[PDB]
Amino acid sequence: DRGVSTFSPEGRLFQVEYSLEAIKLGSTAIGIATKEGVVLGVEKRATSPLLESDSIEKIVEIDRHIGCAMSGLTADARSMIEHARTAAVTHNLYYDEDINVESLTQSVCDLALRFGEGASGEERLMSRPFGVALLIAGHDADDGYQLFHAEPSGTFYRYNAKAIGSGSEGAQAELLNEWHSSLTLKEAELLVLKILKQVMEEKLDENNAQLSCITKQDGFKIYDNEKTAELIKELKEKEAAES
Amino acid sequence: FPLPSEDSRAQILQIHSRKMTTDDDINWQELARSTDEFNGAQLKAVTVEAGMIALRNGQSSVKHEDFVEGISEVQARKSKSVSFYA
Amino acid sequence: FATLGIDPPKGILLYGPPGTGKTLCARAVANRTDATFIRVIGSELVQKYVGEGARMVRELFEMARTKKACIIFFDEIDAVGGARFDDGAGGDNEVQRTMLELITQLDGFDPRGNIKVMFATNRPNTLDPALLRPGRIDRKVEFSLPDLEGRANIFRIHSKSMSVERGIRWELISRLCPNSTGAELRSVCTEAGMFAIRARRKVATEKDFLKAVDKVISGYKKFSSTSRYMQYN
Amino acid sequence: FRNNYDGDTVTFSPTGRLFQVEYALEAIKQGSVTVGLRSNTHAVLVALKRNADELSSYQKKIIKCDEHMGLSLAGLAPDARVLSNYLRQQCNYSSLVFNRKLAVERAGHLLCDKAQKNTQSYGGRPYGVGLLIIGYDKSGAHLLEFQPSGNVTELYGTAIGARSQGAKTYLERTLDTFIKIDGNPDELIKAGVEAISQSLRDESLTVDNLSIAIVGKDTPFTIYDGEAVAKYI
Amino acid sequence: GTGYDLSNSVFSPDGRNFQVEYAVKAVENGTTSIGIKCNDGVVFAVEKLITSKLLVPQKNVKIQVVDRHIGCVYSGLIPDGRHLVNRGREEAASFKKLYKTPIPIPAFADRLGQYVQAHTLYNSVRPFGVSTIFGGVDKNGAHLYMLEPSGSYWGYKGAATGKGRQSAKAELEKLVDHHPEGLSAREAVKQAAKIIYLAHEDNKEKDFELEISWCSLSETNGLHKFVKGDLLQEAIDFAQKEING
Amino acid sequence: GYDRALSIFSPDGHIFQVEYALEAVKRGTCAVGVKGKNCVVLGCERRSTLKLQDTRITPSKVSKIDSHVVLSFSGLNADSRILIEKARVEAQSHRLTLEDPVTVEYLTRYVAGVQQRYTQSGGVRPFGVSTLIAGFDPRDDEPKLYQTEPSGIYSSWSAQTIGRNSKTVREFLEKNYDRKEPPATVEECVKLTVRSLLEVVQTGAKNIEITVVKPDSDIVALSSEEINQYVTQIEQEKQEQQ
Amino acid sequence: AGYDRHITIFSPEGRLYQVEYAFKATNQTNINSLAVRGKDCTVVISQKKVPDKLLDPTTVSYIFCISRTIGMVVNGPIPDARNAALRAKAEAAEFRYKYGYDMPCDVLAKRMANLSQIYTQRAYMRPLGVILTFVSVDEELGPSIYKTDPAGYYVGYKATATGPKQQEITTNLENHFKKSKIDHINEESWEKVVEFAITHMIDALGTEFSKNDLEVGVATKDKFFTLSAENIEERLVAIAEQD
Amino acid sequence: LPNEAGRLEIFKIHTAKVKKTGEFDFEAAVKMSDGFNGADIRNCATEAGFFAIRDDRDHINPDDLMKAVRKVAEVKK
Repeated sequence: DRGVSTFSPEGRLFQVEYSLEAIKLGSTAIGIATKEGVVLGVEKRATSPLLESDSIEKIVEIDRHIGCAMSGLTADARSMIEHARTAAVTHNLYYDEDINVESLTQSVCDLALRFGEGASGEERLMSRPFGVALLIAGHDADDGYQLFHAEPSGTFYRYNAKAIGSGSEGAQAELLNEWHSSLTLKEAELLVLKILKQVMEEKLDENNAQLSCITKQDGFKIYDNEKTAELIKELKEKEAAES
Repeated sequence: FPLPSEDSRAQILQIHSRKMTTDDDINWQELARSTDEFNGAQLKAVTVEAGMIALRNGQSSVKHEDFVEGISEVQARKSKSVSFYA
Repeated sequence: FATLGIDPPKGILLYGPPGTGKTLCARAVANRTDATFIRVIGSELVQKYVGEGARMVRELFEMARTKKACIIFFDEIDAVGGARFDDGAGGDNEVQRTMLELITQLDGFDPRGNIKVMFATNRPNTLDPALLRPGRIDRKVEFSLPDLEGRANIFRIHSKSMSVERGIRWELISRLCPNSTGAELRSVCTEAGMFAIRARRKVATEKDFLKAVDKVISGYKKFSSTSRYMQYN
Repeated sequence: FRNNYDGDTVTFSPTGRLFQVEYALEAIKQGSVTVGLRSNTHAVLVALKRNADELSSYQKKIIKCDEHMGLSLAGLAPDARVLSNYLRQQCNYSSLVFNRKLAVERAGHLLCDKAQKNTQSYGGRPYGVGLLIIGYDKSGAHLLEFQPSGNVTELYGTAIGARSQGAKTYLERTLDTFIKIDGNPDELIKAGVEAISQSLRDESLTVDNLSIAIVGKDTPFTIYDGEAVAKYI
Repeated sequence: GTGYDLSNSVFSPDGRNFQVEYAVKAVENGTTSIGIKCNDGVVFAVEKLITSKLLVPQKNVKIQVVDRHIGCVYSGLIPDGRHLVNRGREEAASFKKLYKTPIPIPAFADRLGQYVQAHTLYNSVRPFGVSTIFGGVDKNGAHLYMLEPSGSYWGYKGAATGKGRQSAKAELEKLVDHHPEGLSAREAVKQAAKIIYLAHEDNKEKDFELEISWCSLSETNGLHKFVKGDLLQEAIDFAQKEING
Repeated sequence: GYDRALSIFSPDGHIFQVEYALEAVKRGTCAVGVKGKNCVVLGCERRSTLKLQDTRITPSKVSKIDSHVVLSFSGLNADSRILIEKARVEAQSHRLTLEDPVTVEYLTRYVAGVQQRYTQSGGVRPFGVSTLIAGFDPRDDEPKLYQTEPSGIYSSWSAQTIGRNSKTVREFLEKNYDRKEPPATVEECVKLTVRSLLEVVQTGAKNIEITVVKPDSDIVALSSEEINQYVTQIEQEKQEQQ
Repeated sequence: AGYDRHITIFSPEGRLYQVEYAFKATNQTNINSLAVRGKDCTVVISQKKVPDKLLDPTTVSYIFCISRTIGMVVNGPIPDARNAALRAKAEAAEFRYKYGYDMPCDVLAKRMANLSQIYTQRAYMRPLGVILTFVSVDEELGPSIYKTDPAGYYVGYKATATGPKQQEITTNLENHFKKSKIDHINEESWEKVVEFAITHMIDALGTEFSKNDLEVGVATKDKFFTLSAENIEERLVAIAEQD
Repeated sequence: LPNEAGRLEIFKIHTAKVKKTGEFDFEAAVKMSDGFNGADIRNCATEAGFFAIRDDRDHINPDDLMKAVRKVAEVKK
């Protein structure tokens, strides 16, 4: 085509504005940070009936007291393993404590978005800014639970309840009235699975999705297939008792 | 034809506004500062599309905001988009 | 128009992929106008003799002021306009003079009531940057890939005359289909109609639509589509 | 064929400018609307920043430098998390090495040629980020309006953003009154509140989305948020 | 396309590529800034167009004086004009490092022309689109050299730019017949405001502001001064004394 | 050297580099594999018809990382061997540091980690290499199968295969072959593998090669005589009409 | 594709389009000159145009002093003229640093031509189409003139000129060199040799000039100088007394 | 584009047409000519005479004539 330095008629890059199309091609995930814990989850779906969901990780862990997720291509998800996970350990290497979620996100965004045509000192060799939507959540030692997100455009915003993926248009619309300040951990476990039911194209299964949580004491803990199936049975019993 | 300046674009808009009915709330030096490198061909489309914004609102005459809405009309690619602003 | 002092738009530009529901909308609105419809293209417009593509068409422009209630859609402007650097390799001068002849009818005088101007092309700015200047185009038609829920009526329009099994869910069908156009959605139902030919389905089911998106868009479509061919120019 | 005079950084337009700067000038209106001025002894920066959702909050463009200086950038900030942080490093670099107050001249002089190196040296895009920087020294407060074209100047006050020209022109008559009144920073901040009401013709004044910065002689630099702006709403 | 607009590394039939020709229109669209070369020294002139009352006079100065002994002024684009200032003042500091002497005007001119000619050789390097006017006082005498955006520079007893470049120099030749060597340069300061006033007829839009930064062979003897106080309003009133209306 | 990037991000997500990197496997030979209890079997074929060479003198898909880990795939030839030598040095890098053999999980990440810099960073173009990675873990007899995409996407599989018309061949193992009930005897994995190899290459069994990965550093390569033993059993009950 | 208007590739005519435009117009400056060789000295004369009253005649020169014994003749664009001049002066000092003798004509003319020939290899960097003529007086061989062409052509020249009238003066000099059968001018008294070269210059022009309208210089034995305003005017007046 | 000797006979006819003051120097204007021809010589007093129309006088100063000489060199090509 032409030089990457070409902007939009509004003065923005093309790869930044077009980075939202690669997110819809990924998996739909909705994070929620309640008063008790922070609800994390994704959607594995299926690429085949012989697909194994045990060895695939769509939800990673940067540090014990925090968590992370991904929606998009899995290539950029490992770029923060050498950056976000390194910066979290670098903080413990210097200040030896839990990094603030508010400061960590902006610190990651410095290591997250770097690109361009070329530069001697900094590495601009990266072409596409992001191919994945990364979620950033955890607990702050001062404020509290904070749910942030790494956007494919590179910016960052404070999200009380965040929805990403292809179904983020219809899920976030109803999410306004669903999220409340009184929403607890147990009440938010059946709420996410109920929203993902209208999202997921197939029957809810332990291998078609993965959920986890962020605890201020035990830390990031994944939900095992035996435990995930329990939340599935609780959803079928809850939906039948609504009417 | 040189690039019309602030006071230059004002005198051009005064020609097409003779048949226009306004509320006398318009400042000529105010609208020209928001415009940059807009010739009389592009300045004429501002006064024409100004009343079209008030067409859906049922206004009897254009106002100072309707002339700003003329810039909101899509000519130079002034329309909206997604991401950074919403 | 006389009280406010504003005039309706005359010239208008159509840019986008080749008839994905852009051009379909252009011919649909013209039917509700209930006026004279005349189609003139730009490809045959070249010919040879000087004036065959300008003076002969000027007679149509002169008759437009005589006979009222006439609507003409200018077609194939890529064979008329376009930007030049060395000022042509020869033979395209009359092609460029026809572009300038269209300006003459809009130059001195012309009523906008009974005369309308509409172009068609695949990219907006490929014309002469002096041609695209306003006053022969009052408004531009921005045609791109719309949102998801907006196109939900397209699935309804094709299913109004189509027999579908009761209880089908269109929410999960639209999730398989990314951003697309109106004609690309009919191709999903077109192959879905072929699913009832070979496999011999009574009506259109949900499995036929869920598979067609992966069969058409993912499976059949593959390459050969317009993606990066429109930026500005 | 606008790809020649636009997509290329080193090319020159027939008017003598770069079309990449024209798109950067439009990015100011596409971003948040900010209002700032200089009263000398006191200085007020009122920046309204919209969010993407009712349950979402904006991100802070204003970056704290030192007690006697501050900066508020408008439009967008693609590279500002680097440049302004690198500039913030130069804020303390001048204090810890040269022991400088970092006035508005050299602070905008290095950034003037810095964005030009992207056009001069191939292999990089222009920054195209508007910067409004204010600082205090023995000569008083000074305002720096930094355009993507490398504008180095000093204004009593300016407002850039979407439909922010109303607050820019309307305050020129009372501009001499605002600068001559010192010692009452509350009324100086309220002067910028009226500029926000003139800049919003659609929605009303927000609470959490409003950001107000202040700097002065005895009063250091700080950002008002939450209950701090409750008296200014 | 033609290749001259996109690439400056090719050869034009007229010797000047179309890309270099675009730099001339950028300079003529700026603010008119003239120069004075006489027997008593070298006097510059600069004007700042006021777009609105928000602008503060006596702040922005386009005249960049290297040390006290060499003045310089540019036009057109601000960044391209100030890019040479950092390089011109760096070579002057490197000159006093090696030779421990002040740099003469002719030695200062070759450093400017080398940067323009080198940027036109590389296709990846964007050339300078601004014109440079520089002068001062050296161990020899008064010298004034203007660097064109193409890189060509030679001896000039007068300088002009912006609107009416060759029209503003017409008043300079009228002083040649009156004063063969220029004689007193103090009256030329008042003549500078009149030459700039000649361009104010067609270019009048809003209020104007004039600034003068000069250097002398006699009074300063290599030092640097500035026009302020009574000398500031005396030259302005002289330009309006001829034509009051 | 080259300061720019050899790849361009797509407006809709359709990337020229991702396009023809997958079809490089579609142009090349198929790589068939299936997991098991105590072992894993990896089959393959050859595009060349006339064979003047021997299987031992010319290696094709045969490569080794750990002692008990045999890694066989077809995405390409030259660009494929580059990632193998880097993996062997990386496999030694764990012996120079961790002193223990690396699990198959990271061996897939390292191959995709080099492909990560190709799709992200510029100055170098990505490959069309898609690796099917197998082998065991230290003191573990359970095999693993990971399908590595040139874009850096990997997932766990069982009967998955890549190559010419491999999506249709895999559908034969989606029903008769049960992932929940894997076979026990080593030869049982070969019976289902040979039947899947006749749907692409058909005749010309000289091109058919079978590599069985066994623990305790053992590799068994079946010959053409043992393959024909299962070919006769295919036409026994299939041709009979019940 | 195939056009040299940006990149440089071999044309189907066997001649580069860049080499064409370099050779086509060197006269865009619209100036003429001449170079001749005496017995023990060298005389060069260049036309000079001053289209302003504010121009300093001492500043404008097409003849720059390289070494003590070496002059130079340059015709072409002014900014690109000093590019080869500043390099040749820097390379002239390199001869003494490496050797400590005076720059001979066979070196300086070869170094600038080889540097210009490298530009044929480099497609990114622009060559120079400026006429380069290095004139001096050698101690052993006497006067020598080597004209460096932008394509790398340099050879011995008994006489040379510039502009479209170069071939007109060549015709008059060829008849005088054919009968005498000598390449240089065997006549002594270079003061009268300057007037001898002006006579051939007037035949091409047909008009007179002033002291500052003609750039004239004389390369003598172990010395090279530039005629001042009084030295030039003395010869233009004295030539009228003879013929 | 010859020297003064070529354009000298043109300047005589060019002078006899314009009625102005008896003090003029056209020798300096010869050097000022760049890319000018017999038609461009007529442009000199043509544009210079336009400045004296509103001045209610037909006299053309030598410096006012040279101002139009430079003006033709800007519009060349």
